[PDB]
Amino acid sequence: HKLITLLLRSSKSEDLRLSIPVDFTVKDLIKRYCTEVKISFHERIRLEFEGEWLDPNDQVQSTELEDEDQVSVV
Amino acid sequence: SLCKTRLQEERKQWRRDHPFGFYAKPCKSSDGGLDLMNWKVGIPGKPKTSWEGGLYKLTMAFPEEYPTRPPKCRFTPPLFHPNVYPSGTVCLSILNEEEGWKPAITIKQILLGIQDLLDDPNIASPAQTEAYTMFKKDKVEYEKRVRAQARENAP
Repeated sequence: HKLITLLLRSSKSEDLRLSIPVDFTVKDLIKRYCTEVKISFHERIRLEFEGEWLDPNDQVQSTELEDEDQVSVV
Repeated sequence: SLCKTRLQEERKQWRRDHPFGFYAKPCKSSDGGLDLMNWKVGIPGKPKTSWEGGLYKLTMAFPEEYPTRPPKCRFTPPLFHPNVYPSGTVCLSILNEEEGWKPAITIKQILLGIQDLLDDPNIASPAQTEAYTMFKKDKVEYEKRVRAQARENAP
């Protein structure tokens, strides 16, 4: 199975659920979030999970994320 | 056990849906899976208040008798606020067994309740004398120290 479903929640955008391949990097995940909600990508966008910033260079499958987990987009 | 079962279900629900900017997770147990009885959480200041920009850290210690008894919630480090004891312990009606605590109260309700309290202190139960007095007598200085505390706590 390739996909994991995540809830990406933000201050100023509606909730976005994405089903993304687990071999995408955290950066890929941000990039897809951006084209999906029609905002411009930049390198200072971060994702928070359990009070820690996800490392953009980590593959999603290398993180503690699990199916249906909420990630906060900052 | 009920205590562990409840805490598991709260964790399950929280990780899937929680207020933006908040975080909450059990500590690692000695072995170490999860220590469901001790969580580390973060409560963000509300926008357009002097608390804005701060992410305020708390521990929640659950007793063996939870959910019949409430968790103990302690800002770490202790917070400048009229309703926070010098220990960091929060003073709030829903966290009091003899007042507002019910087994139905959730971790989410507790953290939102504490967040609400930050910018709307309960003047009728001072837990700290510095912040209380200053709040009631020197509102400008009060808000000034709150803004600095917020910068001290930038995520």
